[PDB]
Amino acid sequence: GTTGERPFSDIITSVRYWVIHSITIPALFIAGWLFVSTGLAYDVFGTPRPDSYYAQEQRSIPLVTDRFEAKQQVETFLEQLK
Amino acid sequence: VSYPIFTVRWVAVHTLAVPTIFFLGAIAAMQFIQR
Amino acid sequence: DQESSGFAWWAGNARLINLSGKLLGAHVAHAGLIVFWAGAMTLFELAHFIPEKPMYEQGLILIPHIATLGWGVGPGGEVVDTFPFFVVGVVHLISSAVLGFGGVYHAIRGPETLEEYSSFFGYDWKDKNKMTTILGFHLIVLGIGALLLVAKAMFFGGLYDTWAPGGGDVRVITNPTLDPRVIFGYLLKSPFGGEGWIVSVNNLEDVVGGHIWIGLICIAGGIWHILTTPFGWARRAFIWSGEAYLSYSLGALSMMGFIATCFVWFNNTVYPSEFYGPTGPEASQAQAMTFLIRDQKLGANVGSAQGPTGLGKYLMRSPTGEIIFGGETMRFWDFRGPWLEPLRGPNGLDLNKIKNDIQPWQERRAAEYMTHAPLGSLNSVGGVATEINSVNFVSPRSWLATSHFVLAFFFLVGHLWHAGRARAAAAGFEKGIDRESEPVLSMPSLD
Amino acid sequence: SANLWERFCNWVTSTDNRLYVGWFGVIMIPTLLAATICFVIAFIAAPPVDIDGIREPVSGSLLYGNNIITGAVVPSSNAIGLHFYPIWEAASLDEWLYNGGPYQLIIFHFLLGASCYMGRQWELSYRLGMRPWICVAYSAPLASAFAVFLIYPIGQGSFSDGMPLGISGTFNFMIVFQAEHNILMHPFHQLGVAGVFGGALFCAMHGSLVTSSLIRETTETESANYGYKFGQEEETYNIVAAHGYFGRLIFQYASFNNSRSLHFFLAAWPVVGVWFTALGISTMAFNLNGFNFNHSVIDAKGNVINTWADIINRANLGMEVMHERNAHNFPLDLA
Amino acid sequence: METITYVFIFACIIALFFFAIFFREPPRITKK
Amino acid sequence: AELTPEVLTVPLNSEGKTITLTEKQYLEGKRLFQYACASCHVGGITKTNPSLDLRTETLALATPPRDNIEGLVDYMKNPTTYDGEQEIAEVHPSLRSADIFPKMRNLTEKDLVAIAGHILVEPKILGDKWGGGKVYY
Amino acid sequence: GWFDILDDWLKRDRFVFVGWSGILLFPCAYLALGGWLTGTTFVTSWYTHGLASSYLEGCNFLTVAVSTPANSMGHSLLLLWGPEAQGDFTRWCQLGGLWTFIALHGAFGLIGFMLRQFEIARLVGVRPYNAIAFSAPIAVFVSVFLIYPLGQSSWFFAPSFGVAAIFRFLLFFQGFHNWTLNPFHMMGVAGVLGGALLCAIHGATVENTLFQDGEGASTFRAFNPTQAEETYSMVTANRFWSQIFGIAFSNKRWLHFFMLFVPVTGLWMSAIGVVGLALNLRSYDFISQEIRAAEDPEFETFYTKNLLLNEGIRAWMAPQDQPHENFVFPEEVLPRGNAL
Ligand code: CLA
Ligand code: CLA
Ligand code: CLA
Ligand code: CLA
Ligand code: CLA
Ligand code: CLA
Ligand SMILES: CC1=C(/C=C/C(C)=C/C=C/C(C)=C/C=C/C=C(C)/C=C/C=C(C)/C=C/C2=C(C)CCCC2(C)C)C(C)(C)CCC1
Ligand SMILES: CC1=C(\C=C/C(C)=C/C=C/C(C)=C/C=C/C=C(C)/C=C/C=C(C)/C=C/C2=C(C)CCCC2(C)C)C(C)(C)CCC1
Ligand SMILES: [Cl-]
Ligand SMILES: [Fe+2]
Repeated sequence: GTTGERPFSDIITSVRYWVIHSITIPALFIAGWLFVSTGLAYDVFGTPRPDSYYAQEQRSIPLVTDRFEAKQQVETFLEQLK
Repeated sequence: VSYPIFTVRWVAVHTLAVPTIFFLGAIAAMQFIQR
Repeated sequence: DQESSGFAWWAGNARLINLSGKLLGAHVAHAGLIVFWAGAMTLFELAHFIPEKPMYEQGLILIPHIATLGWGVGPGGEVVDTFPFFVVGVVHLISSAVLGFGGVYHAIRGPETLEEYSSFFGYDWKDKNKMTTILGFHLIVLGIGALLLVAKAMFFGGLYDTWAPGGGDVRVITNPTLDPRVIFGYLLKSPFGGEGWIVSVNNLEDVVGGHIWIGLICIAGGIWHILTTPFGWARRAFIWSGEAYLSYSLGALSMMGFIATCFVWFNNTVYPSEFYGPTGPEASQAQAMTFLIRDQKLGANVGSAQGPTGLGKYLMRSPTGEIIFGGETMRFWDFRGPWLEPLRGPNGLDLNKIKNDIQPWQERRAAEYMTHAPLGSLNSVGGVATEINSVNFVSPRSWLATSHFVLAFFFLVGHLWHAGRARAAAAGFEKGIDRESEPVLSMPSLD
Repeated sequence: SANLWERFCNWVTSTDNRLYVGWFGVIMIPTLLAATICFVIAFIAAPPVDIDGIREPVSGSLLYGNNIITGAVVPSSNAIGLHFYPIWEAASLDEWLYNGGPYQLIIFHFLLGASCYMGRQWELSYRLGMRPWICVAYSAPLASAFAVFLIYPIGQGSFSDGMPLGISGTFNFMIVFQAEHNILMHPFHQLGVAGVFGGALFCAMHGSLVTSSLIRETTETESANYGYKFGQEEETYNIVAAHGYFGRLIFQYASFNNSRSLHFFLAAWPVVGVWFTALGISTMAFNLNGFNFNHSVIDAKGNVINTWADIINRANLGMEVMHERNAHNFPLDLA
Repeated sequence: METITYVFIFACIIALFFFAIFFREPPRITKK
Repeated sequence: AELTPEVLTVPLNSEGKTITLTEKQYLEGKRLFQYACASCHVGGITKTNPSLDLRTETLALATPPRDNIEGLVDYMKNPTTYDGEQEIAEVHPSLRSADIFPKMRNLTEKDLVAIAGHILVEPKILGDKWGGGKVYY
Repeated sequence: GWFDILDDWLKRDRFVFVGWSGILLFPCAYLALGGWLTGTTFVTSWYTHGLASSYLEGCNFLTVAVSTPANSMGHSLLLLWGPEAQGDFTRWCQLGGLWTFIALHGAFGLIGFMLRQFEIARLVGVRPYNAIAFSAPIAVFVSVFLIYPLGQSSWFFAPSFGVAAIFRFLLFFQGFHNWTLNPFHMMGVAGVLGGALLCAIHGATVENTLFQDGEGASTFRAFNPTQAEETYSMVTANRFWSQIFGIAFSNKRWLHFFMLFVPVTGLWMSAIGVVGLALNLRSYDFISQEIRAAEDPEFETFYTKNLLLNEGIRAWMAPQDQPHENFVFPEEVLPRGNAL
């Protein structure tokens, strides 16, 4: 009924844990928040910002139409201020 | 007993715990984006 | 006092089956939550309520209940004074504290049992007399209540009658149908299409009238039980225990829950389309009305118009010969309503009235109700599942009807569950088959 | 004679009957025999039914050009709506078969009997000294038949809108439903498939775990099943070896060791899940449909940016726009 | 021809049903 | 890809003169359009008479012209048929009939201008979608 | 020897058993789950399906998804460092590289997991019927997320990882393959539906046929974790069903094997059906029906009705569901009933 690991119950209760995690947990949180709020995430994943789906006039979709020259084709889609 | 700290369980627990919160923080921020 | 050596934690409230005192705290604390809600919700509704806008378009379900009783409204369901709403809301909210007090008290301070701290209030589940008597008390309290309505309608103001001669308005009922042949007639009515049983009540006289009968009949039975004990069969038929009694009341609520679902969905009278939304059939009828009205203005002869199937674009016949609206709307030819009745003749929709007696207030009524059918999504997007976002709306009739079917259902399960346990509890095996004396093992093999 | 009726009641209730005809049985057995006999005759020889009340008969019987997969018993006419249509309400049988009379005779008798079947599933449990609640598990599949055969029609205003009695006829009920209610996007349905998927999953879970941890008592060339005798005292499998394996598959505390807690879960999961699915059809019977995220995410200018939710809407429109070809005369489908 | 085939199999399943319920192998206890 | 003031420039009157709405008026219009129109005019169509939509072109060939702020505003006060040879304020929401259509009571000249502006700006953004029905959803 | 020491360490009984299998399982399984959770919130499907598919864009738990790659990609494995993405990460994301990532990784993760079962079983010394059973879910994943699109034009027609993105996969199969009319799919449901019955029925049968081994009502505590007597009356259960249903078990060993068979056989059948749908070898129509429907305009079955529903699904969905085809269907060509 047991193995080496220190019974979670004890840890989730140890004042030491919280003294550690009261810092660690919110840290990660504020980090991820900034990841989004600084617009970094948008560039890490090429995800369009609310004003970057179409060009002002165009109403067509930037559909990638060929595998090998896709990356090149994608780059050109960003060109038309999309 | 004299339990250790850094264990395999610990590793596992964190591979899921750490990213999660990082995401929950990210998502929570998204709730304010607009147009 | 009570812990795991009673019942399991998740079955905690069953540890109170034999602690009259504390089991009273529960019921008094609980009854507070209901009053609390009713009150706190009314104020929430009013806080958002916009006078110059339909109630059904604001997610209200309590303010329209008050409106029906003739309070804060006038001609055509026009909201006059929002004070009665505020009052009913605050009053309840207060009484919730009073009850809540008693609840908390009886469950953590006062006697844990009653039998000794007063033999009048203390009780024994198997005490067929105490039971029939307490039941008798409540049968009276409910009976007075039924009359509390009859009073408001006949003396203190009236109720909202949508069928009002001059058009929907608060009217004082001073002629309750008391004729038993009529009153109890409803109970002998079919529950299918047309003859609709109880939900077919279509005028306040019967409503008020019927309530007079119930009020009396109820208190009558309230006294009878005070002054009696269950007979012979009554005893050799039922199971007498704390659970068994619960169960009986569970199936009872269940049944009333289903009846309520159909009332708010079908009934026009006690649930005014002016405060709630238009009924399901009423809206589909309204579409036929609207377009029969439109195209007729474009020069079309509604009477002889032939639709794709050769059935009658605008007007057709029901299975029994009556002239009704055409289209898929042929299924709702049992719909009756203030706005539509003046067009009906002795044979159903009259081609002459339809041809030149349609009034403007009806055209826009039909338009209104057509564009407010009880169709919507969970996230509150009015229309068909394929509609676009814009009109945030879901008919109160839809909310009520669904919520109450779920509740009604689970209660029927609750019934089964508590009834099945009571029968096993009584006879005594609700905890397992006796390893030693295993009943099945004493029965011949059918093989 | 100890008293005829006294005896009668002793026979009916007798637990020595091959099949326990109970008190509920006295209503069940006749109602179920009417339903089945009428069904079988209908499905084989019944003539075309004007389901949509628009004089456009749909033949769903074998002898009239159907096979098992397509054939069905067609719902009563829409002209009839929710009206009661017993044989004695028709000028003739010819009229009764044309307006889908058999359907009502079937659904009503079945639902009736299938309810008593539950009532019986209690009675015998009582007469045998075993705990009740088995019938409460059967309350879920029943509550569905009810939802699909009665609640939805009451709600929609006609029995012609109830699920047909046939394979393909059922697929029709689904495809159309989805179009008008977008059920896949409704919480109750999702919980339903969770219960059903889960059920099958757990059914496989238990099934395997147990059969795999059986105590050896059989030869190498002898059916491992024989290692069990009907009416055993001790268990036939090592529930401690079972838990030992499964506990290592995931992790100890995420594994059952209490057969009673295991079997409760085993029953609780599907029944609860199906209960919600039944409440889904019964709720969407009053037009409280699934989530409508059509044109939700829109860009900075106002353009509509589609999601998979929109692609679903197109598929739905196709069904909407094509179902019941000649039955609609007006813009909005409010029935 | 097809109708006959469908009804036959059906009639065969019902026949099975009967035999399965009323002509099973009696379920014997302990000494089996 | 944004709602530039270039897009919020819609014809004010019949004589070519234009007006430029602001992101505040637009949203406000859009909100008001939902409050008193969506009910029957969701997505530029007309549920209780599908033959007449809010397409700018449709409003252009109307009589009088209703394809400008001035036009639509007048309409919201005294509505007429497509040929204008008949007033329909009795079965259509309007200012001169707010007693009959309460939703129109609050509505002030400020509100009317926004709603009107919304009707002319939507097709500019959505295009074909605005006019057509389920076909374009 | 180091090997036996490497072994020793791995097969050590921890909280979360690692094992040899783990060297394959955990890396993949985590990457699969991770990639989804990543895409679900950050990556878009604009350049791939002209669709917003992540929280970052406004999608909710239902509308979010990791959409398939373009149809242009074909059956390309789409490696981060392959001819398409060219080592670039952002591009990879925009070309739906995360799909083949999740797919292929998760695929191996299911191999590892079954291996685990096999490995852990051996150690604990129990029979591997937990492994046999798990073959069913593999077959499904393999046939649907791999074999199927491998028969079509590209990965684009494989089910996209997401809630809503799966509902269209369902609707598609109806509209295009008339999948519900397929004998194998039916067997499929018969197994899952019938399997979810055995689950429920057996559970309830046990809880309500229990012996009394305690004095409490909550009979849960009353259980002997250390075998001995049967905790429920198998003899009573038999008689119960034998009188209410007419048929009843009477060999727990068989009753339990049956519970493995039913849902596992079901899923296997449903797989074969799809393996045929890959080549489009569907069970779309009944020829005898169509021929009579052609010559005779008054013949109507619930089958004919359905096919019309399919026609509508195909015509109204195809445009925005298959962008690479640049479909343009004039309003007048769009099939529609009356009024609607
Ligand atoms: C479910 C309702 C209910 C019931 C059945 C009881 C019952 C009981 N309470 Mg009690 N109680 C309740 C609600 C209830 N309480 C509430 C809501 C509160 C909070 C205010 C309290 C606060 C309370 C206290 C503080 C105490 C009790 C006590 C007691 C017990 C002694 C009886 C007594 O107090 O006589 C009181 C005398 C009466 C018979 C006169 C009551 C008449 C009132 C004024 C009129 C009520 C009007 C009514 C609402 C309308 C009905 C009329 C209609 C039929 C026409 C008794 C078991 C006492 C106890 O613990 O002793 C063991 C005690 O100390 N209760
Ligand atoms: C008249 C109403 C009523 C009453 C008075 C009781 C009373 C009782 N029931 Mg009960 N029951 C009812 C209706 C009622 N039931 C219904 C309708 C059902 C069908 C579902 C059941 C099903 C039921 C079962 C299955 C059992 C009882 C049991 C019991 C007894 C122990 C109570 C207990 O378990 O508390 C403990 C209460 C809980 C642990 C809380 C459950 C929480 C619910 C399920 C969630 C509700 C969802 C909620 C609305 C969402 C909120 C959102 C949330 C995030 C905040 C007690 C005598 C138990 C008993 O031992 O049998 C005699 C028992 O096993 N009941
Ligand atoms: C309808 C809601 C409800 C009610 C009224 C009760 C009532 C009661 N439960 Mg209970 N119970 C409920 C839901 C409810 N339960 C649910 C959902 C569960 C499952 C989680 C349980 C599980 C449960 C168990 C396991 C047990 C009880 C017990 C009891 C009884 C003793 C109370 C107690 O132990 O005090 C404990 C006192 C406290 C720790 C203080 C609690 C704070 C108070 C009560 C709330 C104050 C309300 C408000 C904030 C203040 C208003 C003041 C204002 C009026 C001035 C009591 C009659 C016990 C029993 O059997 O009786 C002996 C018991 O063992 N219940
Ligand atoms: C049951 C009666 C009932 C009914 C018919 C309504 C009806 C309504 N309420 Mg409401 N309400 C109720 C009870 C009820 N309420 C209660 C008890 C509360 C106190 C919490 C509230 C609090 C409340 C608020 C605060 C508001 C409303 C609003 C509204 C309106 C908008 C509806 C809405 O948007 O739903 C959307 C809600 C859902 C989609 C949630 C569904 C929840 C289901 C029941 C959960 C089922 C899960 C299940 C229990 C899990 C158990 C299984 C597990 C045990 C295994 C609507 C008229 C709103 C309004 O007035 O604005 C116009 C509003 O703001 N209500
Ligand atoms: C809701 C409150 C209530 C409750 C809980 C009870 C409870 C009880 N009453 Mg009762 N009673 C009440 C109100 C109430 N009464 C009222 C208001 C009156 C005045 C009319 C009476 C008059 C009364 C009398 C005269 C008697 C009782 C008796 C009894 C006891 C046995 C009843 C029984 O065996 O029924 C079971 C009844 C059956 C076996 C017949 C079933 C056939 C039903 C009625 C028809 C089918 C129901 C159907 C599903 C519903 C469809 C609606 C229908 C109209 C179409 C029982 C404790 C008896 C007793 O023991 O006296 C002390 C008794 O003689 N009561
Ligand atoms: C051990 C578990 C494991 C497994 C089985 C895989 C498997 C896979 N990963 Mg992977 N991955 C893992 C862990 C794992 N990963 C981890 C922990 C990470 C995080 C760092 C990643 C991160 C990752 C990314 C970022 C990507 C993959 C991808 C892939 C797939 C294609 C990669 C490939 O072509 O391999 C090639 C196979 C080998 C390199 C094995 C070689 C073994 C031989 C014996 C060594 C010989 C070396 C020698 C120099 C050769 C001499 C020959 C001479 C002629 C030159 C493949 C299914 C790609 C993919 O998903 O594309 C869709 C991809 O982009 N993985
Ligand atoms: C992609 C990729 C990768 C990976 C990464 C990773 C690995 C990640 C992870 C990630 C993760 C790992 C994430 C997670 C997340 C999570 C979340 C975000 C969650 C949330 C949750 C919630 C929200 C909950 C809810 C609930 C439920 C569900 C139940 C009921 C109750 C509650 C409400 C609580 C790499 C770099 C290798 C390479 C490239 C590719
Ligand atoms: C027993 C028990 C329990 C229960 C309890 C209960 C159920 C209670 C209740 C309670 C209650 C039932 C309470 C109440 C309260 C109330 C109050 C406290 C009131 C208040 C009021 C006021 C305050 C007024 C007024 C107003 C107005 C007029 C307007 C403005 C606003 C205001 C609001 C101010 C529990 C479960 C916990 C646990 C176990 C035990
Ligand atoms: Cl159809
Ligand atoms: Fe089992």
